[PDB]
Amino acid sequence: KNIIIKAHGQTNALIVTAAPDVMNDLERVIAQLDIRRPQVLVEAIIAEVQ
Amino acid sequence: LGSFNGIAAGFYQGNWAMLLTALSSSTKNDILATPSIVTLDNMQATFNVG
Repeated sequence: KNIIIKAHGQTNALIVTAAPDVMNDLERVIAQLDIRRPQVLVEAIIAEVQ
Repeated sequence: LGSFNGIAAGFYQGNWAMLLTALSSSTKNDILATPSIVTLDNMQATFNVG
């Protein structure tokens, strides 16, 4: 019928009670959607004279 | 005079006069703040003093 995705939030895990045959189209996409992310350090400087 | 700070030296020889004026002032300030806490992952804890 449809794909019903439910997310827990209290263990930070999600379910998939949807098609029992093409779930592979979900494992691939979540695997491409869970990835460590790099972070950047920003510093700015200003100066003047009067 | 109620507010003055520093030194000044009185001199008089006949018609003239002169007043020297100087002072040095400095100020230093420090702080430090180390709070610590425990909680579970998903639920937020908050903390404050003051």
